[PDB]
Amino acid sequence: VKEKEELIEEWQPEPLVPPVPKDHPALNYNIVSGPPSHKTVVNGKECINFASFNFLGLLDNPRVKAAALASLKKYGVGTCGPRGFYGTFDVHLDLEDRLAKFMKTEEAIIYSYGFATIASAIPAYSKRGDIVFVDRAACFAIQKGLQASRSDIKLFKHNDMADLERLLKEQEIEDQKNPRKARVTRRFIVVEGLYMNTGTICPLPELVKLKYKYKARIFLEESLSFGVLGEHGRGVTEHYGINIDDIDLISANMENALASIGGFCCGRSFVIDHQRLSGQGYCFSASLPPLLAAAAIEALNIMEENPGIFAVLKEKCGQIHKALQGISGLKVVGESLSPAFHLQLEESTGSREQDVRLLQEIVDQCMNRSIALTQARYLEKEEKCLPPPSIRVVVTVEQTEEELERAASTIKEVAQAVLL
Amino acid sequence: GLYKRPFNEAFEETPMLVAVLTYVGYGVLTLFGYLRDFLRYWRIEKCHHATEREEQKDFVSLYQDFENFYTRNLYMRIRDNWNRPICSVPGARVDIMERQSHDYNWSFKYTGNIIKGVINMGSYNYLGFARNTGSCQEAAAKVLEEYGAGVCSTRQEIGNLDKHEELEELVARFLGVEAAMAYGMGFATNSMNIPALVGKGCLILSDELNHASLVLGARLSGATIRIFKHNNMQSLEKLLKDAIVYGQPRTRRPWKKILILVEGIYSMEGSIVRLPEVIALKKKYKAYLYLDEAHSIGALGPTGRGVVEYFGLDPEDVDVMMGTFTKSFGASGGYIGGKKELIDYLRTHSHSAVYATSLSPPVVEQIITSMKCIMGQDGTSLGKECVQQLAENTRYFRRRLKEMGFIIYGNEDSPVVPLMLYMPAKIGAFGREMLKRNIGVVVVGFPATPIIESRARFCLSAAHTKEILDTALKEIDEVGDLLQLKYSRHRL
Amino acid sequence: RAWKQMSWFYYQYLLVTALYMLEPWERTVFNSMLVSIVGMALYTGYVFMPQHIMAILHYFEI
Amino acid sequence: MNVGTAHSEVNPNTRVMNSRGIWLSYVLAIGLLHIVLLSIPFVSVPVVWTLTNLIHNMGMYIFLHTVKGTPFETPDQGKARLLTHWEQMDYGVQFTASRKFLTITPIVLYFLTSFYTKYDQIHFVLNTVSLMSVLIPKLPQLHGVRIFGINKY
Repeated sequence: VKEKEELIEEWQPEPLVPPVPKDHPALNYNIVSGPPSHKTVVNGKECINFASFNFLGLLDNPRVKAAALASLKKYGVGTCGPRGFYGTFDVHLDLEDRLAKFMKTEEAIIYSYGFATIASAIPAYSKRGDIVFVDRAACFAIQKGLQASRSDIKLFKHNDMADLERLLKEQEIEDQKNPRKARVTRRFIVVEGLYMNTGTICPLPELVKLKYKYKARIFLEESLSFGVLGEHGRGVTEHYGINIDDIDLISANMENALASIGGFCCGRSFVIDHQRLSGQGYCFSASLPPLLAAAAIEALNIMEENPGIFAVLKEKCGQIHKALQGISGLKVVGESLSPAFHLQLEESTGSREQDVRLLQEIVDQCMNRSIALTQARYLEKEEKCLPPPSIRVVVTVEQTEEELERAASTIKEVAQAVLL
Repeated sequence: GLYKRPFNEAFEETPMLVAVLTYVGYGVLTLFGYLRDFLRYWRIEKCHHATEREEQKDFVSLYQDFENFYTRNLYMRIRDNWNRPICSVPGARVDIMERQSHDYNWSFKYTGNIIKGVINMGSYNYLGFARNTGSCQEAAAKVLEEYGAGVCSTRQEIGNLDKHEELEELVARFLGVEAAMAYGMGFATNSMNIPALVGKGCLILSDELNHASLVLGARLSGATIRIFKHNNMQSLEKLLKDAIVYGQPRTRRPWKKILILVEGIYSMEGSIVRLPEVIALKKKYKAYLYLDEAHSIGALGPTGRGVVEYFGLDPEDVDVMMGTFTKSFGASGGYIGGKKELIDYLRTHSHSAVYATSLSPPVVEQIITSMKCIMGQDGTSLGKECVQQLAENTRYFRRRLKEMGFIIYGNEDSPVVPLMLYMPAKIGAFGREMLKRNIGVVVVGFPATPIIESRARFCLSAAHTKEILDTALKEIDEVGDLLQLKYSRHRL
Repeated sequence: RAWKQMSWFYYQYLLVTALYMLEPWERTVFNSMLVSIVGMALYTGYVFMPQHIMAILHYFEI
Repeated sequence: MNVGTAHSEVNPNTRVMNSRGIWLSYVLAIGLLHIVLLSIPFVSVPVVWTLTNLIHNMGMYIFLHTVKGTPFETPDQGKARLLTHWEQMDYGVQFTASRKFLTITPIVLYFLTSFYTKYDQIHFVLNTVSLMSVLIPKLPQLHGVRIFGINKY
């Protein structure tokens, strides 16, 4: 008993949180003295917004605010319960119907948080023993979804189909070795329509052909491409013309384009109806507040009323991407079609901290010059494939042509001065 | 540790006859489910289920049929109790849209008629802050007109606002801790911040009745998880002793950390955690404490600071103080409070701080107004009246239900009243009969609970008046006479 | 009055045996099986077992 | 209802055998099966007991050792799609009051039926082969092993 006693006494626990160095740039938060919008004020400095994922400029639209106000007067702010227990409103069903009709699909399910959407959708279908072929440049939400599931994860090179065919063929060899296990193992391919980390689009037709050739289902993430790509802005499927029925599950969030909190998944009833009972973020959490749902519905109505805003956004992205080419020390990473792309250092020095510091100097000098920029933030020790540090450039239909040219110019002089 | 006031809780045992009848019912359901599956497989009876497309018929089947067994054979029969749509503010009285099914709950069609004035015992508004007309609604409307609805970026990026900082300092003052941080979802709070605090090589000790968010957060981090029995400090003490002594299983080394995840009030069980003894044990064995206060932050306490005020303890003893604004304050969200160093570490290393969109501005305005009303900064006496009314309603409802002969779980103070039904058919019968008499309740079944124990939970509120409670109690008495639901040996 | 009491007893039988949730044809299948078993039991008791229990019941009735 | 709403167990199945009144219900079920068998007129008492033992052992084998998985979707991401119910019980702890009771009761039924069958040879071989069929899997050595690849997948 006594030896147990001082065994208890001698043990000493590590502190709960490690001692944090104050040098962390993420420690200091930018404080916005008002709504984040065009002509915002950041850190007391008037600026033009180039960092907020507001592509269509629906955040400040009076119609959206009026609809939200009416719904707020009708219901209030809180739902006070899960969807199972008196938390379902008529606005939720209306929004789900509207999303299903907009995406030309049988059914849709809405979660109250963008991260939880995919982080709960992926574990619902992929269980232990299954095989998931996921791109290397997959966002953190997808990675946490794949970690919550216990399936075997196989990574392939970004937007590279030779590596995908190679992995699929090795899986077919292992299939030939043992058919009994092969009959009970499911194969999934998780990709993103417009990658956030790299700003590059994905090859859907090749993916569909590989699906039908190798009997592997397809899950698609359309966070960035939901409201920006296609003639009617229905995603990357409309961009390529691919039939939406080929893609099994399509997930997105309402925060970026629709400008309200939440997220959703769309598909056939066969796949969607499972998440109502097995999606953890859906079953064990309160529903979306009614005012946000009404704002999303009004944003959908505006997006359906006129489809030219997507073309305006496309031409602005083309102009700014063409203009930003030719910087001395900064290289543009992404595509012309992408609204949000990156600027990285052409010559990378050994230390990541000093690269981050250099990009921060560029960002600060731009902010003093009335251009509000940001820098992509990552969890270094958590990410499976950590991207290089970069300055994020985001394009919105509100920004006029002259403002885009001034932004490109100002970034040019600031970058040349800083790298010199 | 010792209790300044008595700690009363009762968990009556199931009568043996009721247990035998429960198993009879479940056996009948299992046999008829197997028969129905046999009929459907041979296409003798057409199945009302969606089927995969013809182009994918040669793919491996997406689902395993046996996993859906309880969904088709038992859940579908009584599916009409759950997912009831509403079309009104979830106050003391709610309006429920009516739906009818002609194929035995496989598909639902909404008739025009809507039920009005249903007594609401399923919503979570403890202090009655869910009003469509009030001061909070006006402030929220003003901030909605100014800031718009929702933000389009992340906190570490341009998405941080001044309203969020104001809310964080107000929360820090409210709880009594040095610092606090706010998140846009209560589930995401745990799921995204338990992994940051604890990693591989550390131990997590979980209760038997932890919420799904706490269990998911524990799973995502690589720590070892060991489960002690519900409110059994003998089990907690034994687990702490063995964990400190024997060390890691594969290579007997000291644990880096030991974290104890507990909750203030358990909603289904109705019980309140024995906080003084947990604090004593964590002080003796040098283990950290994570306290989820979703259900107790508004309901419990003389003024409403939570379980720590209810017991009269010191907030500085609790290492991490989680909480949710959905239940009591009437707006969606979540928070964690603690030391300034902890909060700064979370501000830098929280998953939702880096990747997830921050909270909507009108919601933070509603939270600010509600919390100021609770602590009385506005000067209006609404702060004390809501808490006092909640306590009075809780005591009256629990006492008068116990004196009718029902079996009830949990402490006398907790504002959640789980009545026990014990039989699978009585779940659906109770739900339908209570709805027929204009009372809305929540019922749970076998996969959720222990097999013998099936219950219906009542969530009391400060909005319920004496007349409403008396009406509900007379209706509950009539139903209990009809369904024979008074299994209490001590009282009749 | 007896009809209402018998209806209540049948209601309790449905609730206890979980027949309250089964479809009508399943109820009929279960009822037919039960009555068949009861009939076979009484007939087998009458053929082989002595009727002393029947005599006891008759004496109790008197 | 959803798994995990009112308890933190990933697999409720493992504890259904330790619940309250389950043993008495099992015994009453065996007794009811025996009485239903006695209800048949032409059948004789020794073959009644043989039928009781055979039907009990067949059903118990089907449920405990044949059907594998969980009837409800479980949030542990499929620990036990391959495991049978006997392997699932108590998370693989090899001895337990429930396991001891479940493995003891067939032997008691065998002794009773051997007494009432007048010790006949045909009935003895039938009852003993049935008892061996039930009792062989209960051995701790035969945990998660499929002979000739039957019911592995």
